Amino acid sequence: GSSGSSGTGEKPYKCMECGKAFGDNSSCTQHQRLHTGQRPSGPSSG
Ligand SMILES: [Zn+2]
Repeated sequence: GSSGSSGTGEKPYKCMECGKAFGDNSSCTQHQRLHTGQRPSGPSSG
């Protein structure tokens, strides 16, 4: 499963923003941090 991540329900265990499984919450909660930032897709070629 690489593409096509959607459905009906909530997954407070694994991050949905990107989709990455963690081992310990400690690291899980932290991950969100990076997400907090703008996290812009990216500029156009050039
Ligand atoms: Zn994420």
